[PDB]
Amino acid sequence: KVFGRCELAAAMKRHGLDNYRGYSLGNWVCAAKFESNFNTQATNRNTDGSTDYGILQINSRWWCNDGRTPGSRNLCNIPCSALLSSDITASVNCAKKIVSDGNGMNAWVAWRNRCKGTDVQAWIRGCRL
Repeated sequence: KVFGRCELAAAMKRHGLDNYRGYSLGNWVCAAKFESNFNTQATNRNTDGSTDYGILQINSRWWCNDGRTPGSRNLCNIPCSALLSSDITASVNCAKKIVSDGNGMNAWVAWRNRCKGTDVQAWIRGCRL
């Protein structure tokens, strides 16, 4: 599924991401825009044997199990295929876990490169929440 901006914002709000560990909702929407273009099915297959999965491009070395990645930790305790669902809950639950496991949003390169220091409130402006 390819989400709309405001639709994704509302779904993320319902799942408790606004102000999760001090990150406002617009940060999360921005991260999804630049990681995946809002596409729940996005994959990126890396040359190191890992793959980034879903709307938040969560990587298979530390976070989910795809069976094919060396050094797998599976810290979200999920198959990576769960991150490719139209429902965002598994991605949100794992994203929370990433921050809880002592990462900031710096875990997402696209956030650090394309959202950090920008007006992220723009990404929820005009939306019904």
